[PDB]
Amino acid sequence: FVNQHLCGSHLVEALYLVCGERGFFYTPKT
Amino acid sequence: FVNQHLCGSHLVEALYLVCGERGFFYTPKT
Amino acid sequence: FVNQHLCGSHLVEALYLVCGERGFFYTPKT
Amino acid sequence: FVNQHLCGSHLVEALYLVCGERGFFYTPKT
Amino acid sequence: FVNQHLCGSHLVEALYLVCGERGFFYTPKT
Amino acid sequence: FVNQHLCGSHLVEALYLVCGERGFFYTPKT
Amino acid sequence: GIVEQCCTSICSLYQLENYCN
Amino acid sequence: GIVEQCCTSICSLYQLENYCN
Amino acid sequence: GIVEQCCTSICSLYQLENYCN
Amino acid sequence: GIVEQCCTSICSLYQLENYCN
Amino acid sequence: GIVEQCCTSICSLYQLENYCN
Amino acid sequence: GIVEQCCTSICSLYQLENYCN
Repeated sequence: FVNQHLCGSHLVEALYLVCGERGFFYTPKT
Repeated sequence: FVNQHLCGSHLVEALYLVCGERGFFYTPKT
Repeated sequence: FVNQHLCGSHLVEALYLVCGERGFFYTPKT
Repeated sequence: FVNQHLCGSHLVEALYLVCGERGFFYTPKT
Repeated sequence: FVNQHLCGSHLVEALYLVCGERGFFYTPKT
Repeated sequence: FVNQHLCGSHLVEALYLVCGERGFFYTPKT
Repeated sequence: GIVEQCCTSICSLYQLENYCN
Repeated sequence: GIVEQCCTSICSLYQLENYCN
Repeated sequence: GIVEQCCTSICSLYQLENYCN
Repeated sequence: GIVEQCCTSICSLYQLENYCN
Repeated sequence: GIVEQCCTSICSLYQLENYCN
Repeated sequence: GIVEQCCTSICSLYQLENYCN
């Protein structure tokens, strides 16, 4: 259960990296 | 100019930490 | 066993974030 | 001024890495 | 001077993310 | 399977920290 | 949705774009 | 907006909530 | 103590304060 | 070389590939 | 090789040197 | 103290030990 709140921290690093300047909506509350 | 794309990576860590389960929209393209 | 030495790296990010300027003692040797 | 609250996040990564299992007191309020 | 040893930590995150499974040689000693 | 692509991000932090200025080759494709 | 999908087997670059803004 | 505001002097917990979803 | 407690189900903000200095 | 090049204005995805293995 | 070895029980400082450049 | 000292020119491994517990 902690993996989500922890790995999600790295998912965003790749998200705004792929998006570059574009933004992204991150919603972990699946 | 790199500080934004780098520090922004830590801003999200606090964002989804404060939001807990809630999500958040991160848009660095100010 | 690696999760501790790895997730603990993110626990501190929230710790000094919640503490703001205050400090905090982190002891993983439980 | 943001560098402290941001780079300090990586200082702890090396601290508990060098300490291994030992703990460490992190006080950014210099 | 600290920015290099600190931002370089995020450069690798994108490197092995773009490489996916491929590896990469990181040499900060420019 | 995600642990590798995620924990590997912290392994590099310690690698270039121990190496200091020296570089290091990181190949997750074992 | 996005976490359970990328925190299970890593999403691909083209998959992450769907969440881009 | 949010980056230039928090990457300059660190935003406060109550300030980060405004961006929460 | 603090790791096994927060690295199992995530500690709450009020729980992290107990470890603050 | 790679740090001074990407830690100054962020390298592009195609630029990071040159360092891939 | 290096990931499966350090992401299983944490490698020691002397073990990480073998991968240094 | 420790931040201004290591966030200015990076502290050495032996310097970080002084802060170890």
